[PDB]
Amino acid sequence: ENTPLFSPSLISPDVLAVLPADYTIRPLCRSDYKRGYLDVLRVLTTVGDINEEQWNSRYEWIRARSDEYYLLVVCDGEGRIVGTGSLVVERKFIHSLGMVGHIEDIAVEKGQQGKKLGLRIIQALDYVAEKVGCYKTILDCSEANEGFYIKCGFKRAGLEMAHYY
Amino acid sequence: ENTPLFSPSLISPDVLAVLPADYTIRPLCRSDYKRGYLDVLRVLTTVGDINEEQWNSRYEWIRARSDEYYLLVVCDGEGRIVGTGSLVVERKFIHSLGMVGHIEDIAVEKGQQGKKLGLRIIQALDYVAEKVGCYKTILDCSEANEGFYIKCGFKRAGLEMAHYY
Ligand SMILES: CC(=O)N[C@@H]1[C@@H](O)[C@H](O)[C@@H](COP(=O)(O)O)O[C@@H]1O
Ligand SMILES: CC(=O)N[C@@H]1[C@@H](O)[C@H](O)[C@@H](COP(=O)(O)O)O[C@@H]1O
Repeated sequence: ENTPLFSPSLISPDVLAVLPADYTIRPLCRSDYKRGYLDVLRVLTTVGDINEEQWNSRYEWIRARSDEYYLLVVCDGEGRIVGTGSLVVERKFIHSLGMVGHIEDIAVEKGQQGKKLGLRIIQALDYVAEKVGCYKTILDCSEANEGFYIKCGFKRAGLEMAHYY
Repeated sequence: ENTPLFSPSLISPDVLAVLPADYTIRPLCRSDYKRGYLDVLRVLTTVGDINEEQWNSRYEWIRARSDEYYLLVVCDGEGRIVGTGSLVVERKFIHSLGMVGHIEDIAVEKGQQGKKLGLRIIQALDYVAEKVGCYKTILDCSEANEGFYIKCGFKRAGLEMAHYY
């Protein structure tokens, strides 16, 4: 239930050193359903009603793929989840069988925003991607939050195109 | 060796119906190393020297994940690979445990460009993503080829940001 989704060794030591006092950044675990996890994702977009059995099923799917999916959380001093971020590592044939990190689903609870937690999440995900051998990490953002990603050390690389069903 | 990476049933019947005569669109198979596959990817970006043992290893990795990675090719009337495209299906918690299709590594050999093959590749990948239950498909492009993606029925959705290592 409390077993980390991936090795705690993958959490950037430099990030841990600079986090506000008593806050923590760590891999997701299964019991995080019960600690406010989904409620954090709701600041970002539509989540829907998900029951515990559904959470468990999808968590186990991700856990079986913990060499691809790296989901982590920021917890406050009371152990509540207040921030989320994901990295998905894509395998390619190009770049000599390279790998590309994709940052996804970045969210910080409204009352906890503007305190560098989002920056620390991005820094942690970048550390994972580099460490496992990705040649780059990419993500998509809006015009309204491009400046956040700039402050995280990302640079504009192209355009996101979409087809919704 | 010739076993398709994923079910031929996932190849859009409407796309097959409109492809130029004798051309085919079909899943990757292992023996495609020997049919010009990597040489097509070279129009898109850096590929590097990859030997057959390396190809086989990475192919098997992808094949073990054929519910995530959908790589397909266009072959000309002589069975040479002249086009490539990939779809990677990401699992989420948001959108009621939704899935997002990601189009990647789109390439058509120089002498075969401007004949709707790229359009057919995109159409085929969109069909896979919808059929397996994705709520949308996204991709990143440059300003210079945005117009191609527009002609494929994609619309601008945001900005691609990157951090290279
Ligand atoms: C860096 C980051 O947080 N990117 C996310 C992406 O991960 C998520 O899939 C999407 C959901 O938006 P949607 O509900 O309209 O698909 O929003 C943003 O693009
Ligand atoms: C739609 C499409 O074809 N997208 C590709 C992407 O799949 C690939 O990973 C990248 C490689 O570029 P890079 O060599 O600079 O990483 O180019 C384009 O963004």
